[PDB]
Amino acid sequence: SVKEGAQRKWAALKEKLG
Repeated sequence: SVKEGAQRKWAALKEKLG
């Protein structure tokens, strides 16, 4: 469960940094 949530955050930040 914790892994799933973190995933959404990971990609989120990744997108921010072009």
